[PDB]
Amino acid sequence: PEHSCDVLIIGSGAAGLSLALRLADQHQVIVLSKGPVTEGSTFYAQGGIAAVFDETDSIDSHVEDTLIAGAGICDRHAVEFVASNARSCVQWLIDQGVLFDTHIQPNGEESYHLTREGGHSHRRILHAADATGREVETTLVSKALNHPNIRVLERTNAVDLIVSDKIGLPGTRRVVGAWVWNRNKETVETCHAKAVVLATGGASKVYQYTTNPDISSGDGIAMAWRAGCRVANLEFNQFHPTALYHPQARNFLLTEALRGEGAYLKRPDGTRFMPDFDERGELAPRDIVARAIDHEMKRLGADCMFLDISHKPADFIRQHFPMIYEKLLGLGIDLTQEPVPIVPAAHYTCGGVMVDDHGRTDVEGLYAIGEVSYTGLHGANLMASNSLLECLVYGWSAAEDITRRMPYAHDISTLPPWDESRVENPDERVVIQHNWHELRLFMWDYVGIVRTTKRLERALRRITMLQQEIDEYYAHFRVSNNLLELRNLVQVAELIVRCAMMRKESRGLHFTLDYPELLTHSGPSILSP
Ligand SMILES: Cc1cc2nc3c(=O)[nH]c(=O)nc-3n(C[C@H](O)[C@H](O)[C@H](O)COP(=O)(O)OP(=O)(O)OC[C@H]3O[C@@H](n4cnc5c(N)ncnc54)[C@H](O)[C@@H]3O)c2cc1C
Ligand code: NA
Repeated sequence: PEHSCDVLIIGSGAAGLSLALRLADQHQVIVLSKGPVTEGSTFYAQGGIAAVFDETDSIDSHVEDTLIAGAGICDRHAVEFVASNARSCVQWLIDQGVLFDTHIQPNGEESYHLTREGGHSHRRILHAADATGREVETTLVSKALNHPNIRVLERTNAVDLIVSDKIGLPGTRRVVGAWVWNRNKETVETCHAKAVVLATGGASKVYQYTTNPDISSGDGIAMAWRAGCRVANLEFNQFHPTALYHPQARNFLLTEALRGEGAYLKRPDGTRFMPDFDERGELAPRDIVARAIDHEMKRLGADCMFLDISHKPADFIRQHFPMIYEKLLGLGIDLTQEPVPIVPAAHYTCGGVMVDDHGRTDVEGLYAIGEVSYTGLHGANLMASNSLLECLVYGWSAAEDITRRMPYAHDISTLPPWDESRVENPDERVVIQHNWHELRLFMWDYVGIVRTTKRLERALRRITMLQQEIDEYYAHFRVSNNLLELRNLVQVAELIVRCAMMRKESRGLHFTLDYPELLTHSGPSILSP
C-alpha cells in the first residue's frame, strides 16, 4: 500500500538503528527519523558508553554504582540484567564498525582507553575522543543505509499510532501502524506494520534550557500515552551540571568526562565549591551536583560557575578533548588555559513509557526502548554512560522477542487514511510559537531543580490552560511541525507535572522544599491513561 513493513522503528538513533540492524537479515524494517537521519541526541553524545572491560573492575561494581546513583529506586533485575550484557552489546557495536579509543599501554600491550564520570568507581567508559556519538551514529547510520531490508525515511514525523480497537478493527488492543506527516510532500501518509517500536528519544526540550538537539520533544512519550500506555517516573529529569554558559552557546555540553579526568568545579572567585556539598566532590552524581551549582548561583546571585582543567597538561587535554577544544576556541575560550563558564541544563529523561525486559509496552505490538522508555534501570537518577548503554541492551532483547514473534504475526491489513484537516492562519501560527516559549519557560521555573507543591500547581494550571486553549484554537488546523511538536510537549508536560505532584518526598532528581525527607518505602510514580 502506502507503506508497509514487518517492524516499524520510529526513531533512528542508537536504540532504533541498532535494533534495525539486528532485525535486518530477516525482517522488513523501516526506520523513521523526524529530521535528518542523524539528527538526534545520539549523534551528540560525547563521553562514551559504560560497559565492563577491565580485569579489575566487575559487573558488581557497575551495578552497585548504578543502584547508588539511582537513589534507592532503581529496579534491581533491571540494573543487573543490563549491567550483565554491555560489551557483548558493546562488542556487537564494535563488530559493526565502531572504533573506540585504543590505548597503547597497559604496561605490556594495547587496549580500549577508559574514562570515568560521576558515580563510577572503576574506569569503564569506552569513548572516541570527546565525541563518542558521532562515531556511533555515523556508523549505525551507514550500516543501516547499505542494507537491503531496512528502508530509511528521513524528515518523516509520526503523528500517532494506529490502534486497532480505535479504528474499529476487532481483536485485542494492538498497534498496527502509524500515520506520518511526510515533511517533504506535506501530507500524512499511512504506514502499516506487524510491530511498532518507539525509539524516539527524550523530552528535555520541554525545558527552556537543555543540552539537547531541537528534536527532543517527547513525541513518543506522548504517542504512547494517547495509545493507552502507562508511563512512569517522569518527575525525574536530569539537568546536566555542566552546560556552557555563553551567548553563542546554542546548547552545548561540556562532558562529565572532563571532571572524570581532573576537571574542577569553581565559584566565580576561584574556590572549589563541591566539598561544601559532598565528599564525592566533582564526581558526585548529577542530581547532587546540579543542585549545588543551582544553590550557589542563587546564594551568590551569579550567572554561573566554572569548569577548569587548566591544572593539566595542555597536551593531555588537546588529545583527549579535541572537539570540545576545537569548539571553545571558536568562541575564544581556551580549555587549555582558562576556566569555562557552565550552567545546569535539561539533559535526559529518566522516566517515560513503561516497558518490560523486551521493551514491550502495555499495548500489544508496541515496544519502546531508549530514552523514551522507563525500564527501572535509572531509578531516580541516571548514572552517566548508562544511557547509550540502555539503548543497546534493549535493542537486543527487543530484537530477540520480536524475532521470535514475527512468524505467528497477523497479516498486514488495510488502514484508514488520516483526515488531513486544512485550515490556515498565518497569525495563529505565530501564536503556536508563543506557546512553545511559554511552556519551556514556566516548566523551568515551576518543575525545575528546586520545587514546591505550590509551584507544581502553577505549572499544571498553565499546562491545563494550554491544552484547553489548544483544543479550541488548534483541532482543525492543518498539520505542521511546530503544531505537532507543541501538542506533544504540552502533553508530556502534563505527565511530568502530574508525576511530580505524586511524590511526597525528596529523592534523586526530585527535590521539593515541601518534603525534604525520604519515605521509607518508595518506588516509581505511575500514571495510566
Ligand atoms: C549532549 C549530549 C551528550 C550525551 N552524551 C552521552 C554519552 O556520552 N553517553 C551516554 O550514554 N549518553 C549520552 N547522552 C544521553 C544519551 O545520549 C541519549 O539518551 C541517547 O542518545 C538517546 O538515544 P535514542 O536512540 O533513544 O534517541 P535519540 O538518539 O535522541 O533519537 C531519537 C530519534 O527519534 C526520532 N524521532 C523523535 N520523534 C519523532 C517523531 N515524532 N517522529 C519520527 N521520528 C521521531 C528522532 O528523529 C531521532 O531520529 C548524551 C545526551 C546529550 C544530549
Ligand atoms: Na526514558
